[PDB]
Amino acid sequence: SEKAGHQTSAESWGTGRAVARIPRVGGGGTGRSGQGAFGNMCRGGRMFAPTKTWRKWNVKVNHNEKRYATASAIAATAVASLVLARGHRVEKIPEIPLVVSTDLESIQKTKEAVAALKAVGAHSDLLKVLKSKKLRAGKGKYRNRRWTQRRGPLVVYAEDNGIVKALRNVPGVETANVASLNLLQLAPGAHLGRFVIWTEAAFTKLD
Amino acid sequence: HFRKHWQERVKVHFDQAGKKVSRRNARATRAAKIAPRPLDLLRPVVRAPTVKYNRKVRAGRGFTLAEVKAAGLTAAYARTIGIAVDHR
Amino acid sequence: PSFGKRHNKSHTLCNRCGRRSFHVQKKTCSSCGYPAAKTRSYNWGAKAKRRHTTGTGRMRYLKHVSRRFKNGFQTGSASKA
Amino acid sequence: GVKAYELRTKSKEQLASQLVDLKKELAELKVQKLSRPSLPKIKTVRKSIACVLTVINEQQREAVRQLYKGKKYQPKDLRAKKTRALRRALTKFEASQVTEKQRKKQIAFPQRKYAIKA
Amino acid sequence: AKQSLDVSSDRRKARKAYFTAPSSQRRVLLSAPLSKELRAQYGIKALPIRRDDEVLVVRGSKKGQEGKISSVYRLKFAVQVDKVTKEKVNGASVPINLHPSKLVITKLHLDKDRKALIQRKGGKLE
Amino acid sequence: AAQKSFRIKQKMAKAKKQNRPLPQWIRLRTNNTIRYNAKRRNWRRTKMNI
RNA sequence: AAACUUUCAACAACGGAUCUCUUGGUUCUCGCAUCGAUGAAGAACGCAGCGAAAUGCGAUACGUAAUGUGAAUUGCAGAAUUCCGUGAAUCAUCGAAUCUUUGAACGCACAUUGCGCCCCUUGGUAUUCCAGGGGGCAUGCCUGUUUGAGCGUCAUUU
RNA sequence: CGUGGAGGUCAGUGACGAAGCCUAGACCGUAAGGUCGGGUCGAACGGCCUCUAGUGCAGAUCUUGGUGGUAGUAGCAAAUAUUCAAAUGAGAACUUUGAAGACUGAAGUGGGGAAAGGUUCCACGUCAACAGCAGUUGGACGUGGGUUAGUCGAUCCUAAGAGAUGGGGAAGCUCCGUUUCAAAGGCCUGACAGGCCACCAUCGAAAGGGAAUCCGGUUAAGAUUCCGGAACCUGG
RNA sequence: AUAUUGGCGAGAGACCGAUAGCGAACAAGUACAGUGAUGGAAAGAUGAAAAGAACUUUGAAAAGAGAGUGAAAAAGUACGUGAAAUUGUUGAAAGGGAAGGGCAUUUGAUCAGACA
RNA sequence: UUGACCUCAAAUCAGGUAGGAGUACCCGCUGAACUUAAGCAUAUCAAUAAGCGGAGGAAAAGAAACCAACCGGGAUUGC
Ligand SMILES: [Zn+2]
Repeated sequence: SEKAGHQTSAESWGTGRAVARIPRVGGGGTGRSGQGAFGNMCRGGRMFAPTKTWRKWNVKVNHNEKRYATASAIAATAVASLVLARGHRVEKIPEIPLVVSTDLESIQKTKEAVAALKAVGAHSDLLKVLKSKKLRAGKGKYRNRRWTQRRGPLVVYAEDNGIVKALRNVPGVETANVASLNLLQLAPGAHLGRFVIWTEAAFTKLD
Repeated sequence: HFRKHWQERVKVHFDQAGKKVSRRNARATRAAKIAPRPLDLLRPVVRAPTVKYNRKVRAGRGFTLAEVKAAGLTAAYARTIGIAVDHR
Repeated sequence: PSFGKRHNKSHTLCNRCGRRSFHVQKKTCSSCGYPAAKTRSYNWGAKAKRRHTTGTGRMRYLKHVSRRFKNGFQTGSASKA
Repeated sequence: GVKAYELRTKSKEQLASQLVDLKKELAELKVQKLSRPSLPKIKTVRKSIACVLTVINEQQREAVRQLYKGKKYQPKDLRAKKTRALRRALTKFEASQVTEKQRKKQIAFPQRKYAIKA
Repeated sequence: AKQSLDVSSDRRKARKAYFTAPSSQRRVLLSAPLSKELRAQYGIKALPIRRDDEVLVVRGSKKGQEGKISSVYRLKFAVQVDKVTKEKVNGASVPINLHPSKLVITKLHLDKDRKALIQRKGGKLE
Repeated sequence: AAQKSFRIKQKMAKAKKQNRPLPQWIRLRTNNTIRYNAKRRNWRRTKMNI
């Protein structure tokens, strides 16, 4: 608040023997009488840099720089050293960068979607996820940051015909257009190489 | 320029985003209320003042009385039909 | 020893405020301005307003207004579906 | 206990007699209180009284409404209560009241229902 | 997941809306499943609870036991089935608070409203 | 004083009927913190200022 | 040498740090507009079967009736049949209602539960008396009514 | 190096016991600090790349809380002064009773009142606290009981005095003023007409003015109040 | 269209996590002081559930010892974990007007690692 | 004499209304000082805090006695 500690009527005394010049509370009879207030130090006084709303919360970025980063992040996938370092237990599947049918996008069903992914070979990744459900380390638990699970693949979609509502729910998974391409989804923690499953249409549309 | 006590009067447009959504929702609401109409009045072309900008044109306020009469209709029907008017 | 002679009140109760601040030689309260109409609302003291204001006590009527507006200031009874 | 729908049919004199019986019963039970530790039937009694009184004050109100029916200046505690402002303010008809000039205006030149393709 | 704007995803909210909830909502919070026999019978998975129901227990130390409710203590979110008690040292005995998430019914006490309820929830009763 | 006004008598009644400790039967209710009556009073200890 | 003083370990005490929780607080955002002379906000006094407070509440007093829910409340006691049900609960909802003395505060006054005025009605043996019950008596202002004043202008007379 | 939080990561540790804590038990690093074993404990937490901050204490006559020496020390010493037996109970320098001794010595250590206090008044039960010792006692604690009015008093009067309305100022909250630049109010016959009168509010004294009451008895506790008897005042 | 530290109903958080955050997470603008204006706090956690300790015994009682519930009383309403100052008992050691620290070693206690 | 009219009045006249709280935001009125100006004094802090009136869900302002000086623009408000 603007007024922490200001809800006090303290004032300093002058010269004494066991005392300080810190302002003491007026009145009598309640225990806060004669107690100090109005300082960085004192119990139930204010603080130093009473924080404010007008901090520099959101930071500006150049558009070209943002796009440069998206491009590099998408380049990340083709090499697969970065992927196998970051996570993404891929070592069985033959090919990188993956492409699949555009017929994926017509899927309307979680079960069919995950069965497709298991056929393709992301079994290892979606069993890494759904075994890495551990709690949060500290006080995030009671600021609604409670569970934490490792991240999983990303299924690009050129145009949705229900895949997004299939993969909304199974954990680890995200979906994303070719236009939006959330860098926070692609290169998390500034660690390149998220595991990606493109479709034919989206890959063509990337050109 | 802070010798005054500015610290109580500060405006911080966090709500840029929320205002935007409310605004788009208001647009859509007015349009669905106004369902067949185009949500905007036809506004003319006008050539600006202040010789710096005289090359440009600008979508002004309202067309005129005389131009409407040259089209061969009246203001009274224009403002129903979806057309603006300035008179001054 | 000059407090043997304090048995003689200045201040006593107000019928409105119940704070024992009715001054007697002046016939005026000091918290709520009674006899006067306009209740004493002084912005330099914020705790005072915070103590005496709305929300504190019963709100016999005004707690019902939100309910009443929400259901539209209606009259009648139910239909016994 | 007592059930109000049983009572809505009864007459005024039946109601008063029933109630006075309940009052005598209550004054007995308040004496029995001082013998016993406690006597929970007094609760049922003291709310039966309220049921009857509520029914009476409801019925007389409805009769007075039927007396004052279809009329202007019905009494203050039977006008609506709504709020000070939403009494001291304009009605539907009184805001719809508008001069004949603008009536002709809104008649001849109303906002037409149009679109744009062609 | 949550795709709405009027429901909470917050601990400080829902613990309050659990603890300080009325009895009319605790009636529903203290639901219970049914045996798979009764499931095949009635065409329904779960129900609220009632004073006059027979039940069998499936979890806790008191697994295998069964009996009839004597009371439902909603103010502790608990149910007291009789023949499930603990002897005090002094020969007296106590009921046992259980959550009806951890019970299973084998017989009910139906009323008109309960038949209407099962009809409301996909009844196959008879 | 003993030429006391009715309202003085009327607030004295409230003090005299507040000044009882907690009925014991409240001690056993479910989820009770209220163990000692803390707004209790005596007459030489605390004035009431009328 | 014991005792005493002094360092340490274990164990125990004073004391409540740390750790882990947390129906709370702040901040941001969104949506909405609703106090009152038909008597508000607020205060006071009283109310529970067994309570002082918080919460609710007004002599119909932790509440009445209406509706939905459909078998409770719960610390003890007790009504418990009301349980295939015009029906339980400190339920939820709330549209009819009650709302003590007070308060802008309204008959006058109010450090007082004081002092009046009017009217309908009931009782006490009553034309007179006494009491009770019910409803009323503020101020400024507006529109209207009813009633008046003034040689202020004016027409028509002893 | 370390700390609270955040993005990722170790498909990390975790009831077969996380964290924290204790440990003259071990290892590391020059050092900040880390690591390990044992004991206690009972539910979350950490390693690494990066981020962000309310980020690290011996001190501020610092703040809040707690605890020590001093110390079983100073001191409980004004108010003449207490003593013996019995009961109670477990226990008496102290409670109760009884026998003696003293005192206040009537401008009192008496009995009643005012202001103020407000159940302290009385009984029963009872001591963990309070009564700067102790306590079986108590203004302490729990449960209850108890305050009776035509005549005492308030209310009524007005005092110095404050204070409405009229009215006038004041930007205005509200102010000057208290009968004044006011159409202020009610009758008296008597056939809607005649006639007379003159104020001005109201508040302010439980000690001033003022209508009238005594005795005896009565209770655990009150009486010009109740009971028994006997008088009075006012208005009908 | 725009403002909004008040009010009503809702949603979130790189916020605080009981000396922080509103002054208040509990019967808080409550207790309490003041003539009054106004000032103004401290105070969270047993356990899953009281299962909150009947019963035997000592004592006037508090209470203790026993037994007992319970996963544990190393959780007994003085209740989670329960640090430090400070305090006691035991064990070890030392001691003539000082103590503590530093370099090396003796005495005593204590201790990890490897022999394959 | 009687009577239109004007003005001024009284009524527990019929019917109506205003006050007061709240007060973050909003329209007005009145209106300081510390501080700052190496000091000091017009000045700044400030047409602000305090005080007072008055409203709503938004208020206020508003279809020009405008800006301009351009091939002229075109109510208001906000950014
Ligand atoms: Zn007052």
